[PDB]
Amino acid sequence: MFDAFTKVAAQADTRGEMVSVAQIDALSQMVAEANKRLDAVNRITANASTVVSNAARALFAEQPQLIAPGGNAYASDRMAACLRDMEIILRYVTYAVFAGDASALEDRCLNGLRETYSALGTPGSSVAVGVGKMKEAALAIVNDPAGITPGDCSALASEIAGYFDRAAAAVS
Amino acid sequence: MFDAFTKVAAQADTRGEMVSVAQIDALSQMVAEANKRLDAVNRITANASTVVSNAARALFAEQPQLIAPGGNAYASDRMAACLRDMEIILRYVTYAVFAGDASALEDRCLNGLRETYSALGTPGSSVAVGVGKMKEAALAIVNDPAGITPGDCSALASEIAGYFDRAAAAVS
Amino acid sequence: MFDAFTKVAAQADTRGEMVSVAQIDALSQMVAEANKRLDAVNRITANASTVVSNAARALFAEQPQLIAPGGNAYASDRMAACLRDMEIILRYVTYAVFAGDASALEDRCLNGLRETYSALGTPGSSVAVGVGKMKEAALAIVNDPAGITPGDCSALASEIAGYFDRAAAAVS
Amino acid sequence: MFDAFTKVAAQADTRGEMVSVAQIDALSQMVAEANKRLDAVNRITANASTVVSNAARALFAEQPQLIAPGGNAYASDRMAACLRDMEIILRYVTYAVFAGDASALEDRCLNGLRETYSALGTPGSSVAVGVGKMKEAALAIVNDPAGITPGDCSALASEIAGYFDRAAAAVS
Amino acid sequence: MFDAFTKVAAQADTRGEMVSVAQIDALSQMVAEANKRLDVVNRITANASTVVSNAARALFAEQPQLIAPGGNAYASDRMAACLRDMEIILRYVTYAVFAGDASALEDRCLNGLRETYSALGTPGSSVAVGVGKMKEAALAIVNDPAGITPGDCSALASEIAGYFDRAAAAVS
Amino acid sequence: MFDAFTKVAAQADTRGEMVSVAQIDALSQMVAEANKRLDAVNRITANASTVVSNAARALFAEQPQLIAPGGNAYASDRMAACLRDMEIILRYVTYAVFAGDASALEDRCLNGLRETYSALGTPGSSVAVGVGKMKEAALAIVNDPAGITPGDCSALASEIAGYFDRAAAAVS
Amino acid sequence: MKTPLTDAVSTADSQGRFLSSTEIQVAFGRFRQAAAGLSAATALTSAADALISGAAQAVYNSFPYTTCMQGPNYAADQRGKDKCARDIGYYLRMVTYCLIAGGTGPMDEYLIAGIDEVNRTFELSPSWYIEALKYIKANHGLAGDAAAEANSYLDYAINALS
Amino acid sequence: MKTPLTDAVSTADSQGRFLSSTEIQVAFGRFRQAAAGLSAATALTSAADALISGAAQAVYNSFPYTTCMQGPNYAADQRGKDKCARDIGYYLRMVTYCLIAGGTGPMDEYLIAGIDEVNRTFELSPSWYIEALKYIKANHGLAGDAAAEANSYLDYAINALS
Amino acid sequence: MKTPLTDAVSTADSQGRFLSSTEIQVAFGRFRQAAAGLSAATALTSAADALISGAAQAVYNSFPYTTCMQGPNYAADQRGKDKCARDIGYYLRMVTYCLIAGGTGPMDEYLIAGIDEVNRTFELSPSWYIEALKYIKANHGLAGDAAAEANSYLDYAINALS
Amino acid sequence: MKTPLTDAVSTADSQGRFLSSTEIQVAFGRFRQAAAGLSAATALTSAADALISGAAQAVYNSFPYTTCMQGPNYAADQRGKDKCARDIGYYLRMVTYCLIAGGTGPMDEYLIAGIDEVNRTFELSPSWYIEALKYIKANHGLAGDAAAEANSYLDYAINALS
Amino acid sequence: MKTPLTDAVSTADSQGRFLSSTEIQVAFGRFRQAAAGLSAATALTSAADALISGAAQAVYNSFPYTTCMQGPNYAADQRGKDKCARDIGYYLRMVTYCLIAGGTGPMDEYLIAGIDEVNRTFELSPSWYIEALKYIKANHGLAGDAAAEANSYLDYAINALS
Amino acid sequence: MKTPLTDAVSTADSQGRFLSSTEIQVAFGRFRQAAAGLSAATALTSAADALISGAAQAVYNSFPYTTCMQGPNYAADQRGKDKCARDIGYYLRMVTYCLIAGGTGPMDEYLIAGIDEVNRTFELSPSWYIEALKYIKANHGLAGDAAAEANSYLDYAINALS
Ligand SMILES: *[C@H](C)[C@H]1/C(=C/c2[nH]c(/C=C3N=C(/C=C4\NC(=O)C(CC)=C4C)C(C)=C\3CCC(=O)O)c(CCC(=O)O)c2C)NC(=O)[C@@H]1C
Repeated sequence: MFDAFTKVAAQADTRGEMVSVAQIDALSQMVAEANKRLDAVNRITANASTVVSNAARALFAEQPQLIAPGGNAYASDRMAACLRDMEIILRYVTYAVFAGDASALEDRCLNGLRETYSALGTPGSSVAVGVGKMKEAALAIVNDPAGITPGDCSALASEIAGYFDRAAAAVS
Repeated sequence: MFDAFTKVAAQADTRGEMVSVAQIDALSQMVAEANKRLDAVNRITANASTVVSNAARALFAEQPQLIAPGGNAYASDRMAACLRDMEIILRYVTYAVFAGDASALEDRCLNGLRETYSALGTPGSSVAVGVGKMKEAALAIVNDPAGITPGDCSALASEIAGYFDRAAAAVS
Repeated sequence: MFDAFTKVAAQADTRGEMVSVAQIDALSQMVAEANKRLDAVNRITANASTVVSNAARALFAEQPQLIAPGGNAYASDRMAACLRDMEIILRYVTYAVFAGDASALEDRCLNGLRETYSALGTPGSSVAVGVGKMKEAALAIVNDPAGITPGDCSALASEIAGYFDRAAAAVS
Repeated sequence: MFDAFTKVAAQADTRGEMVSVAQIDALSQMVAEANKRLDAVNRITANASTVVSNAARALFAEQPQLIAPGGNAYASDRMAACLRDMEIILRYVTYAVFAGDASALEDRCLNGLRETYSALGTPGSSVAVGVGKMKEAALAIVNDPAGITPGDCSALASEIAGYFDRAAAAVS
Repeated sequence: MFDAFTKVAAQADTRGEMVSVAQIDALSQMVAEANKRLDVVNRITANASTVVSNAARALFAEQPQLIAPGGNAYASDRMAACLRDMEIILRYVTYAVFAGDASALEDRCLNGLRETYSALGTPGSSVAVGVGKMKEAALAIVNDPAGITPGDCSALASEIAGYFDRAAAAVS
Repeated sequence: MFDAFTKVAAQADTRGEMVSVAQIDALSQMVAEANKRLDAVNRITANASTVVSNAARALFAEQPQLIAPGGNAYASDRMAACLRDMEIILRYVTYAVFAGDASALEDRCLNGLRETYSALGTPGSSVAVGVGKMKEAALAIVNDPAGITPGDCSALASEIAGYFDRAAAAVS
Repeated sequence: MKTPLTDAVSTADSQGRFLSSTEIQVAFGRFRQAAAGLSAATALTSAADALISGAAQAVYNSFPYTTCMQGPNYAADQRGKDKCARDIGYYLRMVTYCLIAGGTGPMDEYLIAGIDEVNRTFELSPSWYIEALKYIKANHGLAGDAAAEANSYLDYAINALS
Repeated sequence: MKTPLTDAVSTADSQGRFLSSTEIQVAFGRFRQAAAGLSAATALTSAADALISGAAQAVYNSFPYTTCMQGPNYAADQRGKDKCARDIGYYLRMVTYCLIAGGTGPMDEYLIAGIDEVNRTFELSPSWYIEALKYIKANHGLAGDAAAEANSYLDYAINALS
Repeated sequence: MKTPLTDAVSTADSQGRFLSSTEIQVAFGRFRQAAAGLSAATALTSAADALISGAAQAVYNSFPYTTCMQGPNYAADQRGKDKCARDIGYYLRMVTYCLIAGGTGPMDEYLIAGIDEVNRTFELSPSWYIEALKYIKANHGLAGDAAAEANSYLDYAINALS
Repeated sequence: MKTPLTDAVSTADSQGRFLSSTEIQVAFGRFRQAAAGLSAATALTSAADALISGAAQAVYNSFPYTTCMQGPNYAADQRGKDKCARDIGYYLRMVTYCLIAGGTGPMDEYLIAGIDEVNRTFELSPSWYIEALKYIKANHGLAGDAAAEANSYLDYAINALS
Repeated sequence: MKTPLTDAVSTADSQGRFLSSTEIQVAFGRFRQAAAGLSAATALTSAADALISGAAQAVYNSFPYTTCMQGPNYAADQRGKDKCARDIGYYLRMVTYCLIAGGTGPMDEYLIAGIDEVNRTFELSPSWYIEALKYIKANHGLAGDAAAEANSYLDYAINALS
Repeated sequence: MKTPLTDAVSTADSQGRFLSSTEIQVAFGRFRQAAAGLSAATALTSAADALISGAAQAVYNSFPYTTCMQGPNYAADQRGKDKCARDIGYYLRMVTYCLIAGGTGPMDEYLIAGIDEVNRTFELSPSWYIEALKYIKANHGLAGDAAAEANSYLDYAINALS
C-alpha cells in the first residue's frame, strides 16, 4: 500500500529522481491540513455503527426484495454477512482518508469484489446504493459545524466522497 | 446436501411458506416405506465388493484395450485407482438412496468428474459401462425375493436406477 | 522425471516390451562415456558463480535499459531476483546433463516460465540472451584441454548446448 | 469413550469372553428404560441456560469476593470464561447421561481440570459450589411431574447426581 | 506486555481504582522526560552493530576457549548464532527502554533463556559477560555530550543499566 | 547422524586437528572390506520379512501370554503394531551396518524407546527376545557360504551382532 | 445442516465408508419420530395466525415500553408492529421446518447463525423473542411426542437467544 | 468406536454443542434395535461351538489343501487346526459384540484394523475366512431383525477381507 | 493491549527489527497527546460521583421500566440500583484508563472482550449503557483536545455495544 | 522413481543446491554397476519364455488346486492359465527394467503400488507369485554381479508380497 | 512499506478494526516530524552533487586500492568511477525518500532487500559504502531535528551494511 | 550432513524403506572414490604448513592494503597476521575433512553455514579467502582423481564465497 508521501516516493523512484521542489510543497501543504484529515477520520469512525445501521435500514426499506424470503439478505447468516460488508467498506474508506491514498481500499477491499458478488448472486448494484447512503451520512457528519474550530474542509470532503464513490463503482 | 425432507424445507423457505398439507402427505408416505428404503441400502452395501469386482471384471473382459499395456487401467497404481472409482461411485449411490435425494451424489462425486476424467485421459464412456453393470447387479440384489417380507419395491427400484443413471451420464 | 535409463524403460512399458538388444547397447555406450559426462557436470558446477556473474555483467552492459531506473533489473530486490534466475536456469541445465535427460529441466524449470515472465513484465528475450552467454562460457569451460585426460567430448558438448538452447527457447 | 454397551464389550474382550446371560440382561433392562434416560437428557438440555445462569448468579451472591475487582471472575473476559466453564461442565454431564457412562466426562472434561484451575488461580472449590447448584436445579427439572407420563426415575436421578458429583470432586 | 502507563493501569484495575493524583503526576513527569528516553533509544539503536560486534570481539579475546575448536562459538553456524543472540538481547533491551517497562524483555526474551542455554551447553556466564560489555558501550553512547542539548540523563542511564543487568542475571 | 567417516571427522574437529596417519589407515581398511559390508546389508534386507515373521512366530509360541486375549499383542491393531516394531528395529539395524556407525539406530530409534514401551505397558523384555531371535537369523544369513566369494566375515558379523545387542539392551 | 439423515451420511462420508447398521439405526429413529413430527407441523401450521398474534401480544404485555418508544427498533407504529409479527412468524415457521426435518438444521441455517449480530446491530432485545417462544409453548396445544419434540425446538431457540 | 450412541456424542462434541432432538432420535434408533440385537447375541453365544467347528470344517472342505500343506500358515497339524478355530472364534465373538454395541465398532477396533498386515505377514488367505463367515450366515438359524442385523456384520467382515 | 507504545514495540518485535524513526514518531505522537489526556483523566476522576449518578439517573429516565420491573436484571430494588451504578462506574473508570494509556487497550481488555456474553446471559440491555455513555459525553464538561479524546473513547464504547 | 540418478537429482533439487561430489559419486556407483546390470537384462530377456513357463509350471506344482478349482481367480481353464503367465511375465519384465534403471523404481511404479488391492479384490494369492519368483531365482543361470543384483529385485518383489 | 501512516493502517487492517485514537496519535507524530523531514530532504537534494563527489572521494581516500586495481568491481577506470557515484547517489536519494516518507520504508524496499546478494555477487565491499555514508553524515550540515532524523537513516544504512 | 552414506540412509529413512540396490550403488560409488580421497587427505595434511603460509602470502600479495591498514579486520599487526593464517588453516582442514567424508558435509556444517554473517559483521572480504583457495588449488600438487576431487571442494568454497 501507499500513503500520500509514499505514493510520491514510488513514482519518483521509477524515474530515479529526487522529489521536485514543487512536489515537496504539495506534500508540505497536505501536512498543514493534517488536523482536518484526522478530525475527518475521527468523526466518521466515532459514528461508524450509526452510519452503517441507518444506511442498512434505509436500503432495505427502499428495496424490500432484499429481505423478503428468497432475497439475498434474507436468513440471519446473510443479513449478518451483508451488514458486515457495509461495515467493511466503511472501514477501508476511513483507512484511505487517513492515509491520503486510495490504495489500501483498492488493493485490500475493492479489487475482485465485483467478481465475488457476481459468483454469489449478491446484487452489487444494491451494495452500491448502500455505500452511497453511508457516503451522505458520513459527509454530513464530517461537515457538522458544532464543536470544532471553524474552517474550510471542502477539499477534504471532496477526497472523502471520492473514496466512497470508487467503492460504489467497484461492486455494481 | 439435502435429504428428502430437507430438500422440501429448502424450497418452502425460498418462498417463505410452510410446507402444504399435500407436501406433508408426500413425505409421510415416503416415511411409511422407510423400511424398504433401508433394506435397499443394506443389501447393496452388504454386497458392495462383489458388485464392484464382478462389474470390473466383466468390463475388462468386454474392453481389453483398458488393461492391455498402454491402456488407462494398466499398471497396478491405475488398476487400483479404477476399482477405487467404481467403489466410490457405488458408495455415493447408496448415500443418495439412504437420504432419498441425489444431492450427496451430485455435489460430492459427480460434479466436475467428467472434466477430471478428460484431463487424465480416462475414458469416461468406459466408466459409464462400469457404472451400468453395477446398476444391474445392484438392482437384482435389491429385487431378490429370498429372505425378505414380500412387497412392492418397484418405485424404490426406479429411484435407485435413477441415481446410477445419472452417475453414468455425468462421466462419459 | 526421467534419467537416460528411466526415459527408455518408460517407453518400453507403454508398449509392454523388454528393452531390445539394440537399445541396451545404446545405453551401454552412454555408460562407457560416463566419466566425461561427470567431468561436464563438475566443471560447469565448479564455475557456476563465475558463469553467472560474468553473463549477467555482459548482459547489462549490452542492455543498459535493464538496469536504468524503471528497468526490470533496477532495484536491489529485482537485480537479486534476476541473478537468482540466471543461477537457477544454470542449476537445472546441469541437472539435465547429469541425468542425461531434459525432463528435470523441462518439468521443474522451463514449463510455465514464459507465462511467468509475461505476467511480471520481465523481458524474456533478455533472459534468453543471458542464457546464451552462460551457454558459451559453460561450453568453453567443458572443452578446455588443461588438466584433463585428452579425448573427444564433442557429442556431450552438443547435448549440453541442447539443454541451454531449450532454456533460451522456453522463456523469450 | 465408552457408552453403556461399549464399556461392557471392552471388559469382556480383555477377558476374551462373550458377554454373559446376566450382563446381557443388565443391558436389556437399561434398554427398557431408554425413554426416561432420553427425557433426562432433553429436559436438562432444554433448560441449560437457565440452569447455568441461575447457578452462576446464586454463586456470586454467595461469594462476592469472586466478582469484587481483583477476584477471579472480575473483568468481562473472566466472567465470560467462568460462565463458559459452568456450561461446559453441564454439557459433558448431559453427554454422560445420554451415553450411560462417565467416560466422555472423565476423559474430555474433568481429567487435568484440577491442575488447570490451580495454575490459573481459579478457586476450584468455588467451581464445585457452582457445579453443585447446577446439580440441584437439573435434578429438580428432571423430577418435575408436569407434562410427562408418571413413573419412577429414581435410579436415573441417582446416576445423574453421580455425574455432577464427580465433576465437583474433580475440580476442587 | 506493559508500557509505563499500561503497567500502572493494570495495577489500578486489580484494585478497582482510578489512578491517584500522585500516580498521574509520576507518569506526567515521565512524559516530561520523553525526549531523553527517545534519544537514548535512537542512540543505542543507531549504533547497534558496533555495540554488538565490539562486545563480541572483546569477549572472544578475553575468552579464547569459546572460539577454540570445540568451544561453543566455534563453527560458523555457532558463531553466527552467538552474534545473533547478542543482537537480540540488545534489541529487547532497547524495547524495554522505549516502553519504559521491563516486560517486553522479561516475557519475550529472558524468560526460559537460562534453561535454553543449559540444554545446549552454551556457557550462560559467558553470555552475561557479553551483555555486560554491551551495557558499558551502550551507556557511554547515551551519555556522550556531543551533538545533543546538554541536560541530566542520569536517572534514565540508571534505568537502562537496569535492563542490561537483568538480561545478564537471567542467562548466567 | 554419523557414518564411520563422519564420526571420526566430528572428533577431530572438536580437537581442531587433521585426522592422523593412523586414523586415515583405519578408515582405509574399512574401505577395503566395503564389499562384505554391502553384502551384509543386501542379505539381511533381501530376507527382511522372513527374518521378522519367523522371529515373531517363535516369540509368540515361546510366550503365549503375549497373544492370549488381554495380552499386549492381542487385537489386530496391536499385533500389527508389534510386527511393525520388529521390522523397524531391523530396518535401523541395517542402516547402522550400512553406515558403519551406531548413531542412526541410537538417535532415531532406540532413544526414548524404553520409556515409550513403559508408558504403553509393552513388555520390553519380550521385545528384546524378539530382537535376539532376529539377530540369530540375520547372522546365519550373512554367514551362509552359498552363492558368494569365500572369505572371512567374522569382524563384520561381530559388528552386526553389536547393533542387535544394543537394540535389545535399549528396550527391556 | 443437522438432521438425522444428513448427519448420518456426513460422518460416513467423512470416514470414507459405506453406511453400516449404525446409520440404518439412525434412519430408523428418524422415520419413527417422523409420524409425530409431521403431524405436529400440520397442527402448528393450521394454528399459525392465532399463535403469531397471541405471541406478539404476549410480548407487548411483558414489555409494554415496546409499543410506545419512538424509533425503529420498537413497535409503537404499524411498521414495527409488522416487523415484529413477521419475526415471530419466522421463528414459528422455522419450528415447523425442524419438526419436518427431524432436527435443528433449518433453524440453525436460516435463523440462528448470525442472529446475535442482527439483534446487536438493530438493537432488538433477545428477551422479547424469548417471551414470544414461551407463549408458543404454552399455547400450541400439542400432546404426546408432537409436544415433547416441538417444545425441544422452541426451547433450543430460547437457549440460542439467552 | 462407531456405535449409534458414541457416534452421536462424538459429532455433538466436535461441533461443541449440546445434544439435540437429532441425537435423541439416534438413541431411539439404537434402543429399538437393541431388543433384536441382544437376543441375537444370546442365540449366537449358545450355538458358539457348533458354529465354530462347523465353520472350520466348511473351510477345510472348500480348501482341502489347507489340511495337507506343511508349514505354519496351514492346518495340517493340530497346532494349526487350533489357530484356525481360534480365529473363526474371534470373528464370531466380534459379531456378538457388534450385535450388542449396535455397530461395527468393536470389530473395527479389535479385529479389522491391522488385519491386512497380519494376513500378508503370516500368509493366511482371506478366502478361507470368507468361507467361515459364509457358513456362519447359512447356519446361525436366526429369524427376522436378529438375522438381518447379524448378517449385516457377517457381510461387513466379508467386505473387509475380500 | 492496544496503546501507541506497546503497539509500536509489538510490530517491530513481530518483524524482528530494532525500533526505527517510525516508532519514534509513534512515541512523539503519544507523548504530545499525553498532556491533554492526563488532564482529562484528572478532570473525570474528580467529577466521578456527579457523572455516575447523573448517568444512572439519565438511564432510569430514558427507560423507566428498569426501576419498576421485578427480577434481577433490573433496578427496581436497591441491589439492582447498585449493580447499575457499579457498571456505569466501570465504564467511566475504563475511560480514564484509556485517556492515561493513550489507547483503547485497557477498555478492550477489562470490559469489551466478553461483554456481549455477559449482557446476553444476564439479560442486560446495551441500550441502557449507551444512554449512560451519552450522558457522560454531554456532561463531562471538558474543552479542546481533552474533550475530543475522551469522547473518542465514550463513542468507542458506544460502537462496541451497538 | 527410485534410481541412483533421479534419486541424486531429487535430493539436490529439494535442497535447492547444485550437484556436488556426493551426487557425482552416486553416479559413479550407478555407471559402474550398469555394466553387470545391462548384461543381466539381455540374458533374462533371451531366457524370457523358458523362465515364464518354468515358473508358471512351478506354481501349478506347489499349488495344484490352482489348476482345478472353478472360477475366475484360478487357472483351471486356458483363460486363467494365460492370465497367470501374463502376470509372471509382468514380474520378469519389471525385473529387467530394474536391472536397466539400476533401481527398484520401475517395479515400484508399474507393479508394486496397488498390488495389495488388486490381489485382495481379485482373490489372487501372494504365495503363488512368491513361488514364481523363487523359481526365476533358481533358474536364471546368471553369474557374479548380474546374479547378486537380479536376485536383489526378485527378493524385493518377494518382500513386497510377503 | 514501513512509514508511520501505512504501518498504522496495516495493524488496524490486520486486526480487522477501525482506526482508533492510537493510530491518530501515530499520525500526529508523523505530521509533526514531517516539518523537519521535508526540510532536510530539500536541503540534501540541493547539496546533492557536492555530497556525492565528496563521499566518493572520501571512499577513494580511505581505500586507495579501489582506484588502482584492474577489474570490474573497482574504480580504476571511468566506468567504475561512474558506477560508484551512481550507487552513492542511490544511497543519498533513498535517504531523502526516507525523510519524506517519515520511515525507512523506501530504502528498505528499493535498496536494502537484496543488497547482500548484489555485493557478494559483484564483489563490492560494504566497508566502502559505510565510508560514503559516514561522509554524508559529517558533511550534510543540517541542524536540530532535520539532522537527528537524516542521521538516523544514514546510520540505518550503515547497520544494514555492517 | 551431506555425504554419500548419510544422504543415502537419510532418503531411505524419510521414505520409511529398507535400503535397496540404489543405496548399495551409492555406497559402491563412495567406497571406490575413498581410495583417491583418503590419499589426497594424507597428502594435503603433510603439505599443511607450506600451503597455509603460501596461501596467506598470496593473499597479502593480491591485496597489499591488508598488511598496512590499521584496525582489527586487517593483518597489519601480528594478531591479525595470525587470525588470517588460522582462517586459511580452517579452510584447508575442512577440505581434508570433505575428502575423507566423500562430500561437502563437514565444510557445510563447520564453516559454510553462517559464513556470510561473520564476514559482514567482522568486515572480512570474501575476495581475500577466494585468493587463498585459488593458491591451494595451484599448489597442492595432487594428480588424477585426488586432484579432481580436492579441487571440487576448493571450488565449492569459492562458489559459497563469491
Ligand atoms: C423421569 C425423568 C420422569 C418420567 C419419565 C418417563 N417418560 C416416559 C415415556 C416416554 N418418554 C419419551 C421421551 C421422548 N419422546 C420424544 O419424542 C422425545 C424427543 C423426540 C423424548 C425425549 C417417549 C417417546 C416416551 C413413550 C411414551 C410416553 O410419551 O409416555 C415414561 C414411561 C416409561 C418409558 O420408559 O417409556 C416415564 C416414567 N416420568 C416421571 O414420572 C418422571 C418425572
